[PDB]
Amino acid sequence: SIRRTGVKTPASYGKFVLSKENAVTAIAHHAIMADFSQHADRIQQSSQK
Amino acid sequence: DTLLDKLLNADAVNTVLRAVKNTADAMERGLIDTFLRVLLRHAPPCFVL
Repeated sequence: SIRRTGVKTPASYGKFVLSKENAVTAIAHHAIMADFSQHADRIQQSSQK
Repeated sequence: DTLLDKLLNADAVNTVLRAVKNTADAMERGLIDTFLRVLLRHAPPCFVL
């Protein structure tokens, strides 16, 4: 049942980025909400999409 | 730099430059101060003069 097979694997690391917004957020009240502009477009759209 | 270092570094730069800039201000105003105080210590009053 054990079959030797080449499995695709990531050859690099993921990244966590701090936005222009998000640095001012972490300065302002010492927290980050991840994916902020992807929240804010939902804000100016209908909210919970 | 994932950009949160960059504000901190440029604020270190701004703090050092504003320190030297207000330092030159303090040097000029202290020159004003001690020049005025030397004129006070070398100026007799009008009822003497």
